[PDB]
Amino acid sequence: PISPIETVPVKLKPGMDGPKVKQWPLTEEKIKALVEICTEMEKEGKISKIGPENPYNTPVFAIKKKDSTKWRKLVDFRELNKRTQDFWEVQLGIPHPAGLKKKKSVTVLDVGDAYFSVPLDEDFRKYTAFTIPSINNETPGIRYQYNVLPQGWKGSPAIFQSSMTKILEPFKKQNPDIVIYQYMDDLYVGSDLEIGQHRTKIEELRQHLLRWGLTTPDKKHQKEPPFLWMGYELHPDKWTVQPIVLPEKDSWTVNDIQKLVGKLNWASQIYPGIKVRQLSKLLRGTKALTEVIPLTEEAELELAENREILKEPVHGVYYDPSKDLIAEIQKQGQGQWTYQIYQEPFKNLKTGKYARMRGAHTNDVKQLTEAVQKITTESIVIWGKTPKFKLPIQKETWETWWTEYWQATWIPEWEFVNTPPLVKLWYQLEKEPIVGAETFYVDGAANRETKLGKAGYVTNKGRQKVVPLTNTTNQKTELQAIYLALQDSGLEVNIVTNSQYALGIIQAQPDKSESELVNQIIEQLIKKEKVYLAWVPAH
Amino acid sequence: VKLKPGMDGPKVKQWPLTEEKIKALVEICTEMEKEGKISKIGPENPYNTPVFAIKKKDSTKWRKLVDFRELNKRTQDFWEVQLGIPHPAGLKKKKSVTVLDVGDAYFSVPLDEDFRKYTAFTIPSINNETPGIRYQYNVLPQGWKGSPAIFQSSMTKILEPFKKQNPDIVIYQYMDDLYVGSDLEIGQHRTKIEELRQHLLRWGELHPDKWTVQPIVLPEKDSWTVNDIQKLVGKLNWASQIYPGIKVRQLCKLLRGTKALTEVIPLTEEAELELAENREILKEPVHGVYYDPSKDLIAEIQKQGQGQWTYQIYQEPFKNLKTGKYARHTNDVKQLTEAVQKITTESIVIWGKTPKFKLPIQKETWETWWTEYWQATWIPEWEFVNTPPLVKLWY
DNA sequence: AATTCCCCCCCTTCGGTGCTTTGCACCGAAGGGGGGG
Ligand SMILES: Nc1ncnc2c1ncn2[C@H]1C[C@H](O)[C@@H](COP(=O)(O)OP(=O)(O)OP(=O)(O)O)O1
Ligand SMILES: [Mg+2]
Ligand SMILES: [Mg+2]
Repeated sequence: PISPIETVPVKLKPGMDGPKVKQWPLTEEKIKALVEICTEMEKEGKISKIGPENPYNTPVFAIKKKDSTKWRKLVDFRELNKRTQDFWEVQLGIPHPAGLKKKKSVTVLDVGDAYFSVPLDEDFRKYTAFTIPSINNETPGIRYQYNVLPQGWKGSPAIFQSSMTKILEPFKKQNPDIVIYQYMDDLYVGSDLEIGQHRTKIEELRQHLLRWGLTTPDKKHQKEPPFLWMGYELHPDKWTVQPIVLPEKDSWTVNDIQKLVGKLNWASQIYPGIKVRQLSKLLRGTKALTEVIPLTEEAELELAENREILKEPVHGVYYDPSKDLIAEIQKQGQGQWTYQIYQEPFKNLKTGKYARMRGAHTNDVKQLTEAVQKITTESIVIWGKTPKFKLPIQKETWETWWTEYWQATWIPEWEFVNTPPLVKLWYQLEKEPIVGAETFYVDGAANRETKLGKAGYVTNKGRQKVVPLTNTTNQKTELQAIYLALQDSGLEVNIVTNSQYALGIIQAQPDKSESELVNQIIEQLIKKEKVYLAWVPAH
Repeated sequence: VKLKPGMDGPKVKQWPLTEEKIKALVEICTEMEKEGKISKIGPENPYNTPVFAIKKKDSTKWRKLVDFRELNKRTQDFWEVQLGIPHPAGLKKKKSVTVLDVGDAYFSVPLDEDFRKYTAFTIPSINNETPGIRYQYNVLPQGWKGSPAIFQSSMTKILEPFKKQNPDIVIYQYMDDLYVGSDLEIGQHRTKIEELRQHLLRWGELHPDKWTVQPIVLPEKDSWTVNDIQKLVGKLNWASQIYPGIKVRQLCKLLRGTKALTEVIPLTEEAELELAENREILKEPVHGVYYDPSKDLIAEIQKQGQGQWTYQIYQEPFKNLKTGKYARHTNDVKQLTEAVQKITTESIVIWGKTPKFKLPIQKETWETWWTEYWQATWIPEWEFVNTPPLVKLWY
């Protein structure tokens, strides 16, 4: 039935009227389904007939629920959404099974007809008017309006979530020994008090919900493991995701690659070692969503490794508050990192990957710090405590970087682990000039109006070299000058330049770059054993 | 109370919180709702501000802090009786400006009914088990810039009962903290203030004399290399912007030869004269560094290593109002967080308004940890700089 | 043809911002996808 919970007052944006959109021509089977739904909806008081006193309208349509044979009635409240008052959403995230503690008895419940059990504000009911089209196509049409929360309205999800919390508040307050996870109308209930006493406490919850309008049918109420909860497969001692199936097609389109990347990102949370870097770059120039895209034999390689990983069955474990959170990080190359959070060895609470590339110039140490930051904030959400890290970087390497970087960087309590792919700074700029080596006074400048310039060095020994070049800016000329100096040098070299754009790039100690010109400079700065860079005003 | 003309309310999201912070924050709000200071609201209120627990040093208890920075900027200029009644000269001078907590005074005056919507905040949940619990303030909140001004009539009336029997002491109020300075010994300055706390029970230490620094003295050397002279002209061309008139003409004409960086080149008479004279120009601050209240303060921070920092408070580029250094080597965000707090306290005592920080840190690193080592009550408005500075021009 | 709504995530793209050496680096919002209800 309809719950007696007080309705949430809602307003329209100032100076805005209700929508007047027209109904689309629906097909036969959707019209018949809509008339059936609207007839029983009207009998229970969820919708009310209207007439010529209401000038508003909005198209309606239906889709099919996961469990088919049942239709979900939706309203395209797109014009009303632009005029409705703004809301503040209270759902701040998604619960994770890795954050679940071990409970002896567990029960999962689903509220039937969630939205249609919460009343809608009486002053707002006029704007929700719609019109089920003529059965077939000849009669005038029956106009209704919503007395409950409509499906498709921007305010419905926030109103229901607040209403459900108020309904559950009396029960949780008087039963503080029972954990209740609520996501919309999904209810996960688990505790001690073995199944004999657990079911008795569950019937008290269902009776409490029924008194407050909401009904939980026995078809959606699970009593024995495994429990299908929020896409997972909770077991008494472990949890796994619900099965993930990847397409096996041979002609891949842009949309198909996008679908595959999304599923692998979803699967890369309990399955370790998933990489999507080579698959993702296939979308870096595409325009249409239905063009066939070939696989570059590197995306084929990644899709073969990912398919092998997903073939074996993996599972997670439950959080133990009386133990320590440990997170290991591994470098996968090409700016890819993986991590696993565990409390006992070889028993993962959670897994994941980090592959974002921030900035046009970066190195391994900067990326590893970014990976640690992402894990730290993710761990705070799920467990409320930061984990102990096991980074593949030596303490000396980290100590040298953070005492010389111009920014402030920190990593929480961590321990070095000797996983072969170690993180290391590749070169190091000296702090004083080299005695016994040549000095290069190298810089060139281009023109702002013709787009060409020159770049070369002058040495203290008298040698020099110049090369004109076009289609390059003033900044690009300077980088080509420094690169050129490292070219025509020995093993020890002192470089003096008259602009700071190249200095900021080079002192940052990158090992990879999104610009080609910086990349060979890195290949040159690694060969030399001692390099010193000095800046001088342009005079 | 009213909002700034043609504006709206805060709409900032709430960042995740530690379990200990969440557990303490919920308990604080549970005991706060029983008193009427906050009340539960729904999602129909479109405004929100962040919140976190800020347990202070030598307190062993948690304190609720609400980020009201965005609300303060959109709130119509709120007058103490005209703006802020004290502009204390002698607070920046005396000996011992003590900072004490007002804290619970605001939780007596209810807030205007129509303005209560803007002071909305959400308490998160661990592993998102329940939707966030929303609250709004009924009493004056802590952190709002208009909150001290409403209590001013109830604040300026508890000064005379003490400030009239202790005249020369200048008491300054900024947000929920009271600054009071006395040129008394630690034995006296502590006893009298102790009664001030007792005079503020039923009636419901910074030293601004070591503040000056501002040095740019050049290094002294007998054997000068071409690289060293290169490091001087570069340092004395930027310095020609801070101090107009710095003369290096003949300190560069000896750099016209393209020899090595390790050559020991002697200085001519003109170069020695110019180098010696330019020290004198560096002994006097730039003439005409005016402070006008209609502009905003900007405070850069630079990292110098070994736990040493440096800052410059200025309203106009290359017109510095106060340049200083901060000293101590295992936590970097902890040091930077403490440096920000000291700079803000200094700016309040001198000019009365918090500056705009340009933090030398990656953006994402800041929120993850700044709430951990923070111990103040106000929050300065800050922005981040993604650019490596020049060689050490302040070290 | 599709036509809906809120939340989290990832990946790519484009316009605004700041310093400017008027190009180049950062960043946030909007498109696609995954998952949940
Ligand atoms: N596609 C959707 N569009 C809009 N709202 C939706 C959609 N899917 C789910 N919701 C919202 C409205 C539902 O009332 C609420 C709960 O989801 P769900 O249980 O699937 O629906 P329901 O409770 O109406 O059906 P049932 O009676 O079968 O449980 O989530
Ligand atoms: Mg369901
Ligand atoms: Mg349901």
